[PDB]
Amino acid sequence: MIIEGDGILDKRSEDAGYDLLAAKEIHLLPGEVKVIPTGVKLMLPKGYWGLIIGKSSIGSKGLDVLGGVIDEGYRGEIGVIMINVSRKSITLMERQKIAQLIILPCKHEVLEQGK
Amino acid sequence: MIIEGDGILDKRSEDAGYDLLAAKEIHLLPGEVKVIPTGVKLMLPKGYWGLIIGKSSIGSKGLDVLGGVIDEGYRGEIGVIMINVSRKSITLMERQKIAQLIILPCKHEVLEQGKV
Amino acid sequence: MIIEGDGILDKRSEDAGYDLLAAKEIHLLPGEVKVIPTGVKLMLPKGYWGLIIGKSSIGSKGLDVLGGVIDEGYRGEIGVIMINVSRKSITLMERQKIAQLIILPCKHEVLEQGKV
Ligand SMILES: O=c1ccn([C@H]2CC(O)[C@@H](COP(=O)(O)OP(=O)(O)OP(=O)(O)O)O2)c(=O)[nH]1
Ligand SMILES: O=c1ccn([C@H]2CC(O)[C@@H](COP(=O)(O)OP(=O)(O)OP(=O)(O)O)O2)c(=O)[nH]1
Repeated sequence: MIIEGDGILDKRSEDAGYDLLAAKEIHLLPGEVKVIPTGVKLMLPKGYWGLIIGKSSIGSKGLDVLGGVIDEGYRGEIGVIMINVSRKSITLMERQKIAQLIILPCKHEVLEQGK
Repeated sequence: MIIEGDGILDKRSEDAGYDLLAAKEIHLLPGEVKVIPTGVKLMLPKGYWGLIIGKSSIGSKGLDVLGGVIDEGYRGEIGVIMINVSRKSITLMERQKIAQLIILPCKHEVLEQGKV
Repeated sequence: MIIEGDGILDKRSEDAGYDLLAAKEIHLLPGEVKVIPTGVKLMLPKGYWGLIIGKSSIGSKGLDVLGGVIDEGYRGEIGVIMINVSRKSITLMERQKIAQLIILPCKHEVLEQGKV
């Protein structure tokens, strides 16, 4: 798969997703929502989409990653929407692992107004 | 796919899911959970289920979608289980986009007890 | 597929996923995140992975069910991670339905630096 940036890591065959990395250091206040930049651009194979889903490691810190859909056509850089549901401030360091990207098949069917 | 209603917009070949519009106005308080009607019913093809995932514009506001699994065997009105995990109350408007539905493939297996 | 435990129930061919039950009774103090044990091990068919999607009703009950990805190679016990987002202690009881597990396809490729 074609990519652009160093904010994503290869994965073993047994692994379902690629690790996404924070492009820069981030500080999330309590309850704050932030779109964290990864510095990566993707060229997803034709017929697939990328699912952004959290990693148990940062989830265990009171950080909820809000499910992200990466479209096949999307050509900008990937961003991870994250919320600090905890009651204190949290810091994500540069290049720290923050989420995963999973490539799933996509089915395109036109819509019909039947019954 | 056969659909009924107008709370779901068609999509492009480069798109992953079909947007889902709020059938009515919704006001969620901080930490409140409400199911949001879409007024859309549909027939999922054979061998596929429908996954409801939020759109980045609502996600970026602290709204998250809970249990968005639409079963192959389900013909009722689709409803979006939205929770406001932000620190303040937000209002979603009528016909405002609220989530996406991505048709994914079903994988049926029989569960067999055994050593793993 | 091969399972080892009691925390999982078979499904209808029209059902997208298998229900997960709470292994033991769990106390979640306010603002506490806890890996809810299920007591089941899996042997996911080759090429697939397991998607854990929280059960709507327990997200209303003041709990948030985090990142649920079971890798093809994972041979341990399945746990469901959750955070207590309310002002009171919430006790999850044994054999309580806490989530769903859906087997989905997985694409594997080498990452190549190019231009998009
Ligand atoms: O977690 C996410 C979600 C989205 N994106 C990007 C990539 C992608 O496919 C594109 C479009 O997201 P989308 O169209 O859902 O969100 P929107 O802001 O609600 O869009 P609009 O009304 O134009 O559909 O946004 C991310 O990087 N991360
Ligand atoms: O809801 C979940 C999420 C993960 N797991 C397990 C099973 C599985 O495939 C393995 C790995 O989780 P993961 O690798 O995401 O978390 P991490 O702690 O951040 O790991 P690392 O960077 O080493 O991968 O963790 C569960 O049982 N339930």
